[PDB]
Amino acid sequence: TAYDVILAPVLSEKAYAGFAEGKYTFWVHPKATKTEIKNAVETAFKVKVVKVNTLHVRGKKKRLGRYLGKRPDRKKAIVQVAPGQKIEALEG
Amino acid sequence: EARKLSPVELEKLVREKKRELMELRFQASIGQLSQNHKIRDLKRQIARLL
Amino acid sequence: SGKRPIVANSIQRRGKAKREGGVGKKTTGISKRRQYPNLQKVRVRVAGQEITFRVAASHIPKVYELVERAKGLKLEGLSPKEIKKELL
Amino acid sequence: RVKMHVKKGDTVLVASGKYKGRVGKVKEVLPKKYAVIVEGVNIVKKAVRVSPKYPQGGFIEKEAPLHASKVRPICPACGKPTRVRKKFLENGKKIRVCAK
RNA sequence: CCUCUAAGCACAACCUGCGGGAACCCGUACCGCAAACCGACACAGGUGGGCGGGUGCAAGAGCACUCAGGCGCGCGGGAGA
RNA sequence: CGAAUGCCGGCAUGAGUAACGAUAAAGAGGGUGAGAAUCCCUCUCGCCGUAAGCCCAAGGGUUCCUACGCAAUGGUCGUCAGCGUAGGGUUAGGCGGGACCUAAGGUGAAGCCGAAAGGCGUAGCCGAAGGGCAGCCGGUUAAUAUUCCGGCCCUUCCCGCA
RNA sequence: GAGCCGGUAGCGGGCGUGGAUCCCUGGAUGUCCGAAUGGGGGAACCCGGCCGGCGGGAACGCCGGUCACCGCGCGCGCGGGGGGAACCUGGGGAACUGAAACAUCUCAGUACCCAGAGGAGAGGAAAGAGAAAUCGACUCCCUGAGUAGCGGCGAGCGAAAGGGGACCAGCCUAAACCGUCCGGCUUGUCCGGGCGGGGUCGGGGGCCCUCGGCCGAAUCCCCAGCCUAGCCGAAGCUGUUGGGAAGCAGCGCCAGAGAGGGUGAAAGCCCCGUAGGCGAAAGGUGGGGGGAUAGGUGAGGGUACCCGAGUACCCCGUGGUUCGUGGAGCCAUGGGGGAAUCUGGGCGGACCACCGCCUAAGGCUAAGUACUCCGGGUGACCGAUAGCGCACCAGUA
Ligand SMILES: [Mg+2]
Ligand SMILES: [Mg+2]
Ligand SMILES: [Mg+2]
Ligand SMILES: [Mg+2]
Ligand SMILES: [Mg+2]
Ligand SMILES: [Mg+2]
Ligand SMILES: [Mg+2]
Ligand SMILES: [Mg+2]
Ligand SMILES: [Mg+2]
Ligand SMILES: [Mg+2]
Ligand SMILES: [Mg+2]
Ligand SMILES: [Mg+2]
Ligand SMILES: [Mg+2]
Ligand SMILES: [Mg+2]
Ligand SMILES: [Mg+2]
Ligand SMILES: [Mg+2]
Ligand SMILES: [Mg+2]
Ligand SMILES: [Mg+2]
Ligand SMILES: [Mg+2]
Ligand SMILES: [Mg+2]
Ligand SMILES: [Mg+2]
Ligand SMILES: [Mg+2]
Ligand SMILES: [Mg+2]
Ligand SMILES: [Mg+2]
Ligand SMILES: [Mg+2]
Ligand SMILES: [Mg+2]
Ligand SMILES: [Mg+2]
Ligand SMILES: [Mg+2]
Ligand SMILES: [Mg+2]
Ligand SMILES: [Mg+2]
Ligand SMILES: [Mg+2]
Ligand SMILES: [Mg+2]
Ligand SMILES: [Mg+2]
Ligand SMILES: [Mg+2]
Ligand SMILES: [Mg+2]
Ligand SMILES: [Mg+2]
Ligand SMILES: [Mg+2]
Ligand SMILES: [Mg+2]
Ligand SMILES: [Mg+2]
Ligand SMILES: [Mg+2]
Ligand SMILES: [Mg+2]
Ligand SMILES: [Mg+2]
Ligand SMILES: [Mg+2]
Ligand SMILES: [Mg+2]
Ligand SMILES: [Mg+2]
Ligand SMILES: [Mg+2]
Ligand SMILES: [Mg+2]
Ligand SMILES: [Mg+2]
Ligand SMILES: [Mg+2]
Ligand SMILES: [Mg+2]
Ligand SMILES: [Mg+2]
Ligand SMILES: [Mg+2]
Ligand SMILES: [Mg+2]
Ligand SMILES: [Mg+2]
Ligand SMILES: [Mg+2]
Ligand SMILES: [Mg+2]
Ligand SMILES: [Mg+2]
Ligand SMILES: [Mg+2]
Ligand SMILES: [Mg+2]
Ligand SMILES: [Mg+2]
Ligand SMILES: [Mg+2]
Ligand SMILES: [Mg+2]
Ligand SMILES: [Mg+2]
Ligand SMILES: [Mg+2]
Ligand SMILES: [Mg+2]
Ligand SMILES: [Mg+2]
Ligand SMILES: [Mg+2]
Ligand SMILES: [Mg+2]
Ligand SMILES: [Mg+2]
Ligand SMILES: [Mg+2]
Ligand SMILES: [Mg+2]
Ligand SMILES: [Mg+2]
Ligand SMILES: [Mg+2]
Ligand SMILES: [Mg+2]
Ligand SMILES: [Mg+2]
Ligand SMILES: [Mg+2]
Ligand SMILES: [Mg+2]
Ligand SMILES: [Mg+2]
Ligand SMILES: [Mg+2]
Ligand SMILES: [Mg+2]
Ligand SMILES: [Mg+2]
Ligand SMILES: [Mg+2]
Ligand SMILES: [Mg+2]
Ligand SMILES: [Mg+2]
Ligand SMILES: [Mg+2]
Ligand SMILES: [Mg+2]
Ligand SMILES: [Mg+2]
Ligand SMILES: [Mg+2]
Ligand SMILES: [Mg+2]
Ligand SMILES: [Mg+2]
Ligand SMILES: [Mg+2]
Ligand SMILES: [Mg+2]
Ligand SMILES: [Mg+2]
Ligand SMILES: [Mg+2]
Ligand SMILES: [Mg+2]
Ligand SMILES: [Mg+2]
Ligand SMILES: [Mg+2]
Ligand SMILES: [Mg+2]
Ligand SMILES: [Mg+2]
Ligand SMILES: [Mg+2]
Ligand SMILES: [Mg+2]
Ligand SMILES: [Mg+2]
Ligand SMILES: [Mg+2]
Ligand SMILES: [Mg+2]
Repeated sequence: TAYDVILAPVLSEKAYAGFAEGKYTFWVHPKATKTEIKNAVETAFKVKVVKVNTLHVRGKKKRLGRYLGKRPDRKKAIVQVAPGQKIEALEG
Repeated sequence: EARKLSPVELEKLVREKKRELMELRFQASIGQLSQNHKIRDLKRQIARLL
Repeated sequence: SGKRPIVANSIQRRGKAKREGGVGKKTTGISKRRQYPNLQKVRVRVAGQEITFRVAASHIPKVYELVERAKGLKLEGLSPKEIKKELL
Repeated sequence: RVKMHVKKGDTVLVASGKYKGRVGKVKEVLPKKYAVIVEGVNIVKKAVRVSPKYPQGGFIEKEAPLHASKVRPICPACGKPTRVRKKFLENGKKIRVCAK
């Protein structure tokens, strides 16, 4: 239960700007969802993560009913200055 | 730990698949990502003896 | 009220009357309201060590029968449970 | 459950309609709509696509379901409903009698 | 927070600096005297706190104008009963 | 079924009639577009300016922003919108709450009393825009920013040394 | 047993006659809330302690256990807590109504609230019923009967016996006495306390010497059978108008199957089916069938030992029953007085005396009966304003 935390990254024009300072915001498992997922991202991408932030996003939708997917937590690593690696630079 | 360190490996594999899915590069979805029926619960089943 | 060795209180009617009464002349009734006859209750105090009951006071000799005993056990501090469950 | 029926992907006569009596091939069972497709109803689909690819040449457009209570199966016979012969370990579909 | 001793510990425990480390959960958008709140309405109503400029009139959160900022009030055009 | 100021649905009439929701006020030139008084820009005009401007709580919840739209909702039209579709967007050791405290009031071991539901009630606990606690200034995208980043500072804890 | 990856239609992506999809049965995982139960909480969230695990780490983290409260026995352990459409018992319990007003009354011990409990509940083995040298647990249905009655003798309410049925069954406990044992004391050849052994109208029992003696559970393992998936299941081809045939016609056939549905319409013979008959590894289920266990076998005659205590009985107050104070018994019991244990005690409708009946103050006890969220079939039941409020994404907007 360490790779069932970091669910997915987000391709987005804001989290392509995370590669200039602080590595990319992932959608994380929104419960069991601590900001100490530093030992869920550095145990997954073999880095040394300094700082993590946290969120809660993604509301409603029409077509007969509500809650577009989920309301998944998503944030990032402000991983040490150039252990920023692990082929992510694809698409952005 | 007779069955562990294998689902750590396969959950590592599914967080290669869910990486590959978000960028537009996952072209065998159900042929791969529904491994977790027979695979992955392949070795998440033992009787907890003792 | 309570019970401690007996059954709880009952519910009565009242049944007023305003009459002469059969063995004299014509009778009647008036108004059937609910008197609520709470049973006779007396806090009795016995010296098992300091024990207190709400006993029915037609059952004060019964609780002294319950006290005229030696049920083989010392003090946990409160103990009317062993006095009331070793009742007959 | 109820959704199982006459036969499976083999050759089969249809005794339905315009195609009252036509021996079609392997039939490609539907069957939640209780049909097959087999070889009979060949009605033209006046559709482009959902994905706009290789545009309209001619229409040799494909078949139709053909409700499966009229596809009479075949063997060295004609029609003759299927039956079950078990032989102590199996469950085979033997027709009104020829064989097979 | 400051302090005093009980229990206890006086090989601990606090205190002061210097080195490293760790700092979790939720909220955070937007409207917020309103077209997004409450009044079935993009309703002339209601709504708590803070800043609320300048000059003038005795003063002022007044009033008159006007910065910054924000609107012309989501039907108009005529005519001149 | 013809009646019940019947019931439900429909469609009339009233009627292209009253209104269109402030007597703050508009006018023009370019665009864009199939289409424009209404959308965008420009230049005047006006109106608030102890607000009709900013900021925060309450509340509402994605209305925010961008792109594709305009059937529907906008009392007109609408390319516009807060409306539809999809995609982004809400980053905190320091701001506000909780790993702190209590007030009224709840809850409530003990204890009391009630036919049962339960009603009280000490300690305790809960209880908040009250106390306590460590942050200021600037920039950045389309959106966030006391959160991101830049500078300077500060707080708790834990370990080590003195 | 050949198609699937739910209501897929679309990415095309795979997967299956070495057995998938499905359906059933048994596990596993069951986040969080909820009786919620570690504490808090404004439910679906926060905040912990202890143990065990990952600079992943001593601090914050996360994982996996365990941490509520109450009841029962010896810190230790087994239950309870809440839910359920109705059904039922107990505790409470109206009022509109009806009386053509209304108060007694009726509505009604209805609705409703609370507690409890389970597939049923209740009640239940006689201190019964009441006219018979009688019936013999309790419940339900029909009769009795709108009778007897009650009743401002108004309105109305309204049994019970008997008799038909269903069903069937009786049992445990101090109907005393002997030993046991923490201690009680005035060490008593003994007070009550727990068990144990006795004990249930060769009228009962205990105790005292003749005459010696196994029926059968409600309890337990079994086994059919029942479900919870299913399966095999008879026999029709041609021509015809037609979009289409099963319609029409000819020549047939099955029938323990001519119930129904769908099939391009009107199909016994195309399909699904039906009649009939198979099927359970796994779980529930169940003496319906046989098996054992637990228990049961002062017949006699005596020395007046024991037959359930603040109880019976009496009065005051009431409820229940047909019973509203009446001539008021009985059954319950809130107050007060307050006994005896078979020459006892209650009842037979004030009461009294004869004659009877029956054993209270301890408990359990299947079965038949009510019910219908549930599953199935059945309809001189509805066919979208009907039928449930919902045939549809409805207790939704
Ligand atoms: Mg945050
Ligand atoms: Mg929206
Ligand atoms: Mg009278
Ligand atoms: Mg009355
Ligand atoms: Mg006293
Ligand atoms: Mg097989
Ligand atoms: Mg740190
Ligand atoms: Mg803001
Ligand atoms: Mg304000
Ligand atoms: Mg506005
Ligand atoms: Mg509103
Ligand atoms: Mg209004
Ligand atoms: Mg408006
Ligand atoms: Mg307004
Ligand atoms: Mg005000
Ligand atoms: Mg002045
Ligand atoms: Mg003014
Ligand atoms: Mg207007
Ligand atoms: Mg004028
Ligand atoms: Mg009409
Ligand atoms: Mg009329
Ligand atoms: Mg008429
Ligand atoms: Mg109408
Ligand atoms: Mg009209
Ligand atoms: Mg007019
Ligand atoms: Mg006019
Ligand atoms: Mg007008
Ligand atoms: Mg003016
Ligand atoms: Mg002005
Ligand atoms: Mg916008
Ligand atoms: Mg239109
Ligand atoms: Mg419009
Ligand atoms: Mg355009
Ligand atoms: Mg929008
Ligand atoms: Mg800080
Ligand atoms: Mg703070
Ligand atoms: Mg915490
Ligand atoms: Mg607190
Ligand atoms: Mg207080
Ligand atoms: Mg209270
Ligand atoms: Mg507490
Ligand atoms: Mg505070
Ligand atoms: Mg404060
Ligand atoms: Mg903003
Ligand atoms: Mg902000
Ligand atoms: Mg400073
Ligand atoms: Mg699917
Ligand atoms: Mg299988
Ligand atoms: Mg399978
Ligand atoms: Mg399945
Ligand atoms: Mg697990
Ligand atoms: Mg809890
Ligand atoms: Mg609590
Ligand atoms: Mg919470
Ligand atoms: Mg290690
Ligand atoms: Mg370690
Ligand atoms: Mg825990
Ligand atoms: Mg047991
Ligand atoms: Mg309960
Ligand atoms: Mg009345
Ligand atoms: Mg009346
Ligand atoms: Mg009246
Ligand atoms: Mg009555
Ligand atoms: Mg029963
Ligand atoms: Mg009973
Ligand atoms: Mg008897
Ligand atoms: Mg009767
Ligand atoms: Mg009878
Ligand atoms: Mg009888
Ligand atoms: Mg019998
Ligand atoms: Mg003794
Ligand atoms: Mg005995
Ligand atoms: Mg003898
Ligand atoms: Mg057997
Ligand atoms: Mg058998
Ligand atoms: Mg079956
Ligand atoms: Mg068959
Ligand atoms: Mg057949
Ligand atoms: Mg024809
Ligand atoms: Mg038919
Ligand atoms: Mg037709
Ligand atoms: Mg037919
Ligand atoms: Mg059969
Ligand atoms: Mg079995
Ligand atoms: Mg078996
Ligand atoms: Mg059973
Ligand atoms: Mg007796
Ligand atoms: Mg007495
Ligand atoms: Mg008597
Ligand atoms: Mg009389
Ligand atoms: Mg006698
Ligand atoms: Mg008697
Ligand atoms: Mg009698
Ligand atoms: Mg008597
Ligand atoms: Mg008599
Ligand atoms: Mg029973
Ligand atoms: Mg019955
Ligand atoms: Mg059905
Ligand atoms: Mg009909
Ligand atoms: Mg019909
Ligand atoms: Mg309808
Ligand atoms: Mg309807
Ligand atoms: Mg219709
Ligand atoms: Mg619905």
